[PDB]
Amino acid sequence: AENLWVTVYYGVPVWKDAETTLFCASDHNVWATHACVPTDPNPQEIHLENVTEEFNMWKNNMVEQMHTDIISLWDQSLKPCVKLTPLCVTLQCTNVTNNITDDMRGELKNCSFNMTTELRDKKQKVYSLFYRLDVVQIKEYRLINCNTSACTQACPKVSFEPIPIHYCAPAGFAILKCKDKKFNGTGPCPSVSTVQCTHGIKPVVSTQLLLNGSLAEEEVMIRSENITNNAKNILVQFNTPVQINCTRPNNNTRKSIRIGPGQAFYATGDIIGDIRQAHCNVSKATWNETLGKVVKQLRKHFGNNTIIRFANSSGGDLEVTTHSFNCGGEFFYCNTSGLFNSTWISNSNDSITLPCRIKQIINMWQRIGQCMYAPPIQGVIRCVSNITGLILTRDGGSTNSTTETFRPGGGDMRDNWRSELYKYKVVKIEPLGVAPTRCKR
Amino acid sequence: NPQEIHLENVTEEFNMWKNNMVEQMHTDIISLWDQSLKPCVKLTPLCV
Amino acid sequence: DIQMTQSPSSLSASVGDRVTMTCRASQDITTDLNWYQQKPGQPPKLLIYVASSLQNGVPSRFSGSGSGTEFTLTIRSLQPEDFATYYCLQYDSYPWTFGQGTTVDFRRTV
Amino acid sequence: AVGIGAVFLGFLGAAGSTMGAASMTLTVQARNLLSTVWGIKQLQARVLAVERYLRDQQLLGIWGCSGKLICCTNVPWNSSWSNRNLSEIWDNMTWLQWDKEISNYTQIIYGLLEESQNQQEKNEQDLLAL
Amino acid sequence: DQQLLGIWGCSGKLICCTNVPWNSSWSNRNLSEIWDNMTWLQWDKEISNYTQIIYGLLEESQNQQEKNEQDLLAL
Amino acid sequence: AVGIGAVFLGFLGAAGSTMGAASMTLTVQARNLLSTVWGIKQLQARVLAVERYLRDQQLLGIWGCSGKLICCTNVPWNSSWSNRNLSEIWDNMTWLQWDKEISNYTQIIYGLLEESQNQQEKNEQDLLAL
Amino acid sequence: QVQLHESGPGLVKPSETLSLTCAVSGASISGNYYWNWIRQSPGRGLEWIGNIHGNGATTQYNPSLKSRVTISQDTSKNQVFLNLNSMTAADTAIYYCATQFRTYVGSHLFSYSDFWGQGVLVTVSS
Ligand SMILES: *[C@@H]1O[C@H](CO)[C@@H](O[C@@H]2O[C@H](CO)[C@@H](O[C@@H]3O[C@H](CO)[C@@H](O)[C@H](O[C@H]4O[C@H](CO)[C@@H](O)[C@H](O)[C@@H]4O[C@H]4O[C@H](CO)[C@@H](O)[C@H](O)[C@@H]4O)[C@@H]3O)[C@H](O)[C@H]2NC(C)=O)[C@H](O)[C@H]1NC(C)=O
Ligand SMILES: *[C@@H]1O[C@H](CO)[C@@H](O[C@@H]2O[C@H](CO)[C@@H](O)[C@H](O)[C@H]2NC(C)=O)[C@H](O)[C@H]1NC(C)=O
Ligand SMILES: *[C@@H]1O[C@H](CO)[C@@H](O[C@@H]2O[C@H](CO)[C@@H](O)[C@H](O)[C@H]2NC(C)=O)[C@H](O)[C@H]1NC(C)=O
Ligand SMILES: *[C@@H]1O[C@H](CO)[C@@H](O[C@@H]2O[C@H](CO)[C@@H](O)[C@H](O)[C@H]2NC(C)=O)[C@H](O)[C@H]1NC(C)=O
Ligand SMILES: *[C@@H]1O[C@H](CO)[C@@H](O[C@@H]2O[C@H](CO)[C@@H](O)[C@H](O)[C@H]2NC(C)=O)[C@H](O)[C@H]1NC(C)=O
Ligand SMILES: *[C@@H]1O[C@H](CO)[C@@H](O[C@@H]2O[C@H](CO)[C@@H](O)[C@H](O)[C@H]2NC(C)=O)[C@H](O)[C@H]1NC(C)=O
Ligand SMILES: *[C@@H]1O[C@H](CO)[C@@H](O[C@@H]2O[C@H](CO)[C@@H](O)[C@H](O)[C@H]2NC(C)=O)[C@H](O)[C@H]1NC(C)=O
Ligand SMILES: *[C@@H]1O[C@H](CO)[C@@H](O[C@@H]2O[C@H](CO)[C@@H](O)[C@H](O)[C@H]2NC(C)=O)[C@H](O)[C@H]1NC(C)=O
Ligand SMILES: *[C@@H]1O[C@H](CO)[C@@H](O[C@@H]2O[C@H](CO)[C@@H](O)[C@H](O)[C@H]2NC(C)=O)[C@H](O)[C@H]1NC(C)=O
Ligand SMILES: *[C@@H]1O[C@H](CO)[C@@H](O)[C@H](O)[C@H]1NC(C)=O
Ligand SMILES: *[C@@H]1O[C@H](CO)[C@@H](O)[C@H](O)[C@H]1NC(C)=O
Ligand SMILES: *[C@@H]1O[C@H](CO)[C@@H](O)[C@H](O)[C@H]1NC(C)=O
Ligand SMILES: *[C@@H]1O[C@H](CO)[C@@H](O)[C@H](O)[C@H]1NC(C)=O
Ligand SMILES: *[C@@H]1O[C@H](CO)[C@@H](O)[C@H](O)[C@H]1NC(C)=O
Ligand SMILES: *[C@@H]1O[C@H](CO)[C@@H](O)[C@H](O)[C@H]1NC(C)=O
Ligand SMILES: *[C@@H]1O[C@H](CO)[C@@H](O)[C@H](O)[C@H]1NC(C)=O
Repeated sequence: AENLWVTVYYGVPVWKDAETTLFCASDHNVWATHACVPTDPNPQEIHLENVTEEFNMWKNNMVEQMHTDIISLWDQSLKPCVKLTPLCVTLQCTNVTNNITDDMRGELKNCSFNMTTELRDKKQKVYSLFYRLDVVQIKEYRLINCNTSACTQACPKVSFEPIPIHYCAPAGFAILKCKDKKFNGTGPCPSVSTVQCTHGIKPVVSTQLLLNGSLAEEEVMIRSENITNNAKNILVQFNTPVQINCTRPNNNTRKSIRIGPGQAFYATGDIIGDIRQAHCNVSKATWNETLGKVVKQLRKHFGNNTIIRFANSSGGDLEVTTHSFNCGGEFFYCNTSGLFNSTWISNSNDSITLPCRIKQIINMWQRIGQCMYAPPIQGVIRCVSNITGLILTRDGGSTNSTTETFRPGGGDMRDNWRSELYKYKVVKIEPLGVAPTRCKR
Repeated sequence: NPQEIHLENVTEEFNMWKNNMVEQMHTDIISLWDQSLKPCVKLTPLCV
Repeated sequence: DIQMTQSPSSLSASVGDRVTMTCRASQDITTDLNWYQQKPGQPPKLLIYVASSLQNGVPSRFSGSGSGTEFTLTIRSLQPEDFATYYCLQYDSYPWTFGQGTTVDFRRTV
Repeated sequence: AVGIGAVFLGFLGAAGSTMGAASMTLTVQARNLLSTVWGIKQLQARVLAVERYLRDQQLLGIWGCSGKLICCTNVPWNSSWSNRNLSEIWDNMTWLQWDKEISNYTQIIYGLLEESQNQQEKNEQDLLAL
Repeated sequence: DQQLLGIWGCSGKLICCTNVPWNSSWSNRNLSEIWDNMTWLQWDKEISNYTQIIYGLLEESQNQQEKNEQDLLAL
Repeated sequence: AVGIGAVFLGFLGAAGSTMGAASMTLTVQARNLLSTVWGIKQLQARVLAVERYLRDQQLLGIWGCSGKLICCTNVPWNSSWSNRNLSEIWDNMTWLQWDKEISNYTQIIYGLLEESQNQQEKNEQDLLAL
Repeated sequence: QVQLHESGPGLVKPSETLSLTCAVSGASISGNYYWNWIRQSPGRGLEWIGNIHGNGATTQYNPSLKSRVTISQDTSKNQVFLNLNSMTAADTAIYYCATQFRTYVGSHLFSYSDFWGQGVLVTVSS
C-alpha cells in the first residue's frame, strides 16, 4: 500500500565524531616550520545554519596530538650540536662580591676548573660564573645534574620565540568550530561552522599565568571539568590583557672555550658595572580591576554571599611553585606572591614588583634524565607581555567554613593547549544513505 | 635485453640545463657515499 | 538610462483579492528584472528574481511573468502582510533604475 | 545580466539544507573523499582513506548500483521503519535528522538489498538460459 | 580518473560516445582530416583551451539524463 | 522454530563443496580480499593487496563484466578444453579440481574474451551510428 | 547570516563631503560579489548611486552623479566606503548598502543571495 521503495544516495552530508592525525599549515627556530606546509592566504569558512553540535573541551584528542608534536619538535631541535660530556669536573668556587646589592648576595659563584682541549693530551685552566641553583657543594662544588645525566647544550643559532601553527584535517574529515559566545567548553553549541584549518596558535610555555594568548569577546570566563570537585583545575580567561614588563639588567659577557674538535662551550666572562636582581612589574589598578571581575564571576558559581580569598602557592618544585617562563632566551622563575594575596567580602601609577631568579640547567617537560644548558645572553634584556588568563585551584573546600580560598597552579602543559583548542572538534563523513522514493528497478 | 621504441613524426623539445635527473643523481650519489662510510672506525684519538 | 514605469500608481484591495501590477521598460532587457516588497519603516525585501522565479521562503501566492519590455506581478490571494510598496528593478544595463513603485492599501468599511 | 556575481558551494555547504535540496550536491562531497615517523603516519592515513573508498565502492557494487550516485532499487519501503510521508521528509527534514531517526533500521535494509540483488541476478541468469 | 569517468556515466568503458553535440567553435575540421590525417598529440594541442567547458557540458548532460530516467521510472 | 541454532559460514568454508554449491558463497571470499621497518613492510603489503585488487577489477572491466560477480559471455565453449558434461562438473567436482584440470587453457580463453568484447563494442558503435 | 551595517555623519553642511561606511559581517568581500549604494528620499524614492566589484575593483556610477561620487573598499577591514562631495539640500535621504551574488555547483544554480542594510539617515542643512 505504501508503494515507496528504498533508494541509495552516495555523498550525503552526514558526519560523526572521529579521531585522526591533522597536518601542518604555517606561514632557525625550535618549532621547525620547514616540515610544515605553507598556509593559504585566504582561508574559507562555511557557516552551517540549523546545525546544533555537541562540544566538550575535556575529551579533545587534538590536545594530545599537539603535546606530542611539540615534544617531538623540541627533541629533534637539540640533536645536531654539542653535548657537554666533559663539563662534569670538580669546581673550585668563591663568592662574587664586586658591586652587588643586599638581595643578590650568594646568588653567583666564581668557579675555576680544568678542561680538555682540541688535543687529547693537553689541558687548559678556565673559569666561569655560575648561579647558586646550578652548583651543589661536594670550597669544592659540582654541577647539579652530574649524578643523573649529561646535559646537551642549547644550540646558539636557533631561537626559542614561539611561532603560530595551524592544524588541518585530511581528506574525508572536517573540522567544526563553535562560534557561540559564553560557551563554557562543554554542552550544546547552536552556532557551528566548518573550517579547513584552525587559527594560528602560539605554543607559549609558562606556568601560573597564560601569556600572549586569546581574550574573551564578552567577559571573563571560568571553566572547569567539575567545579564542585576541588581536585580539578579552574581555567580563567580574561576579556582584556594586563601588561607585564620583565627584565634582567645585568650586562653579561660571553666567551668561547674550545673543548674539542669543532666543539665550543660558552661561558660567562664577567659582569660590566653593578649587579642587580632581575624583576617584573605589573600595574596595580589593572590587576585590582581584573581580580574584581574574577571574583564577581566566581560568586556566580560559589554563592553570592561568600568570602573569596586569594593566597600563596602551597609548595613543591621551583617550576610549579613559581611563575616560570622564558624571556630573551633566559629562563626566569618569578615569585608571584604580591598578586594572589587578598580577601574579598560580599557587599595612581605605582606597580607591583615581582623578584625573579635566572636558571640555566633546564628540564622543560616533566621528565627525569634529560636536561639542557642555556648559554648566556650578552647584555641587558627586557620584554613586555600580555596576561590573558589564569590557572587556579581551590584549597580544601569543606562545608565547615563558608570561605573559599584559591591558589595559583600549573605544571601540566596540556592545559595551556586546552585554552586555545576549546572551540574546535573533528568529525568524519558518512556519504552513504538510504531514503524512500517511487522508482522500481 | 633492453627495449627501445622509435617514435616517427614526433619532434620533442629538450634542454639539458633544466634537467631534474641531474639533481636526483647528485643526491643519490651523496647519499650512497654517506651510507658507505658508517660501519667502521672513527679516528677520534688521532689528534695528538 | 533605461526608464522604468510601474502601473497602477496605487490600488486598494481586500484580503484574499487578486492583484495585478505591470512594469514597462523603455528598452528591451530580456528577463533581467526583480520585484521587491518594502513595508513602511523597513528595507526592501526580494519577492521575485529573474521576473519568474520565487525567492526561497516567499509565499507561493506571489507570482511573476513577462519578458522584453512588459512584466507583471500577480498576487493571487492578498493577505494582511501583503499591503506594502512593490518596486520593480532592472539590471540588464547600467545604470540601475527603480520604478516609482505601486502602493497597495487595505480596503475596509467607512 | 550585469550586477550579480557568482560563487561556488563549498564542502558540506548543504548540511543545513533540506534533503531534497541537499541531494543535488552529492558530487562536492564525493570528490572530497578521494582528495620519518610523520611520513609513516601520513602514508597510513592515505592508505586507510583509499581502503575505505574501495570498500564503499565494493559495497555499492554488491547491490548492483555500481558507478552511480543515485540508484533507486526494487526493495519496498516498510511502514515500520518510518510512517512519515514524502512531503514531511524531502521538504521539512535534513539528512542528519533522517540518519538519526532510522539509525537502528539500516542493517536489515542492507540485507534486503543484497538478497533482492541476488534474486534479480538469478532471475536474469535463468532468463538468459533460454 | 576512474571517478571522473564514472561521473560522466562512462564507467567501466574505454570508448564511450555520448549525447553532447560537437560545437563548430571548438574545431571546424571535418572527420576525414581528423581521424586520418592527424595524431592524438596534435589534436590535444589544438583543442587544449576548450576542455573544461566540454567536461562541464558532459557533467550537466549526465545529470539531466539521470533526472529524466528517474522521472520516467516514477510511472 | 524453537530449539534450532544458527551460524555463519566462514572464510573458505565451501572449499570442499561442489562447484554449484560453492558458487553461492562468492561474497564471503570477495569481501576478504580488501580487508619502523615493520611499518614499512605492513604498508607495502597493504599497497600490494590494493594494487592486486585494482588489477583484477581492471581485467574484469576490460572483459566487459564490470561490477559483477557472475557475468555471462558470448564465447562458446570448445570441446578440446573439456569434454565433461554439466552434470559431472557442477554436481560432482570442486573448484580446485576444475582449476587443476583446465590450468593449461586459460590464456586462450582470456584472449578470446577480450576479442569478443572488442568486436561487441565495435558492433555497438556501428549500430549507434545510424 | 550575512549582515550589512551603515555608519556615517547625521548632518553634512552644503558643499561639504559625506563619507559613509558599510561594514559586512558573516561573509568576505575578496570573492565575486556586487556591492551597490542606494538612496531613498520622499521626493525621488529609491535611487541607484553606483556599485563596485569586490574581486576586480571595477566601479560603475550613475551618470547624473558620476562627477560627484566615489566608491572604494577595504577587504582587510571588511568595509565599503562611499564619498559624495558638493552636498546639497536635495541629497537628504536614507542611504542603504546592498550586496548581490548567486551560488553554483558546477553549471547548476543552487541559490540566489541578496542582502540589504538597515539604512542610515543623512540630512543636509547649514
Ligand atoms: C609575547 O609577544 C611579545 C611580542 O610578540 C614578545 O616580545 C618580543 O620578543 C622577541 C624575542 O625576545 C623580541 O625580538 C627580539 O628583539 C631584540 C631587541 O630588538 C633583538 O635583539 C632580538 O634579536 C636577537 O635574537 C634573535 C633570536 O630571537 C637573533 O636571531 C638575532 O640575531 C638577535 O641576536 C643577536 O643579539 C643577541 C643579543 O645581543 C646575541 O646574543 C646574538 O648572538 C645575536 O648577535 C629579537 O629580534 C621582540 O622585540 C619582542 N617584542 C616586544 C614588543 O617586546 C614576548 O617575548 C612574548 N612573550 C613570551 C613569553 O614569549
Ligand atoms: C673570577 O675569578 C677570576 C680568577 O680569580 C678573576 O680573574 C682575575 O681578575 C684579576 C683582576 O681583574 C686579574 O688580575 C687576574 O689576572 C684574573 N685572573 C685570570 C686567571 O685571568 C675574575 O675577575 C673573577 N670575576 C669576578 C666577577 O669576581
Ligand atoms: C687543574 O689541574 C692541576 C694539576 O692536576 C691541579 O693542581 C693540582 O691540584 C692538586 C689538588 O690541590 C694538588 O695536590 C697538586 O699538587 C696540584 N698540582 C699542581 C701542578 O699545581 C689544579 O688544582 C686543577 N684545577 C682545579 C680548579 O682543580
Ligand atoms: C563532581 O565532584 C563531586 C565530588 O567528588 C562528585 O560528587 C561525589 O561523588 C562521589 C562518587 O562516588 C561520592 O562518593 C561523593 O559523596 C560525592 N560528593 C558530593 C559532595 O556530592 C560529583 O559526582 C562530580 N560530578 C560528576 C558529574 O561526576
Ligand atoms: C620596575 O619598576 C621599578 C620601580 O618600582 C623601576 O625602577 C626604576 O627604573 C627606572 C628605569 O628607567 C629608573 O630610572 C628609576 O630610578 C628606578 N626606580 C627605582 C625606585 O628603582 C624599574 O625600572 C621597572 N622595571 C621595568 C622592567 O619596568
Ligand atoms: C611597560 O613598558 C611600557 C613601555 O615599554 C610602558 O608604557 C609606557 O607607559 C607610560 C605610562 O606610565 C607612558 O607614559 C609611556 O608613553 C608608555 N610607553 C610606551 C612605549 O608605550 C608601560 O607603562 C610599562 N608597564 C609597567 C607596568 O611598568
Ligand atoms: C607565601 O607567603 C608566605 C608568608 O606570607 C610564605 O611563607 C614564608 O616562606 C618562607 C620561605 O620558606 C619562610 O622563610 C617564612 O617564614 C614563611 N612565612 C610564614 C609566615 O610562614 C610562602 O613561602 C609564600 N609562598 C611562596 C610560594 O613563596
Ligand atoms: C616570595 O615573596 C614573599 C614576599 O616577599 C616572601 O615572603 C617573605 O619571606 C621572607 C623570608 O626571608 C620573610 O622574612 C618575610 O616576612 C616574608 N613576607 C611576608 C609578607 O610574610 C617569600 O618567602 C618569597 N618566596 C620564597 C620562595 O622565598
Ligand atoms: C597585548 O594586547 C593588546 C590589545 O589586545 C595588543 O594590541 C593589539 O594588537 C593587535 C594586533 O593584531 C591590533 O590589531 C590591535 O589594534 C591592538 N590593540 C591595541 C589597543 O593596541 C598587543 O599587541 C598585545 N601585545 C602582545 C605582546 O601580545
Ligand atoms: C658566600 O655568601 C653566602 C651568603 O652570604 C654565605 O652563606 C657563604 O658562606 C659565602 N661563602 C664564602 C664566603 O665562601
Ligand atoms: C643527585 O644528588 C642530589 C643532591 O645531592 C640528590 O638530591 C639526588 O637524589 C641525586 N640523584 C640520585 C639519582 O640519587
Ligand atoms: C557550563 O558547563 C556545565 C557543565 O556541566 C553545563 O552543564 C552547562 O550547560 C554549561 N553552560 C552552558 C550555558 O551551556
Ligand atoms: C654593556 O657593556 C658594553 C661594553 O662596555 C657597552 O657597550 C654597553 O653599552 C653596555 N650596556 C648598557 C645598557 O650600557
Ligand atoms: C599580603 O597582604 C597583606 C594584607 O592583607 C599585607 O600586609 C602583606 O604585606 C602582603 N604581602 C605581600 C607579600 O604582598
Ligand atoms: C533552517 O530552518 C528554518 C526553520 O526551521 C528554515 O526556514 C530554513 O530554510 C532552514 N535553513 C535552510 C538553509 O534551509
Ligand atoms: C566429500 O566427499 C564425499 C565423497 O566423495 C561426498 O559425499 C561429500 O559430499 C564431500 N563433501 C562435501 C562438503 O561435499
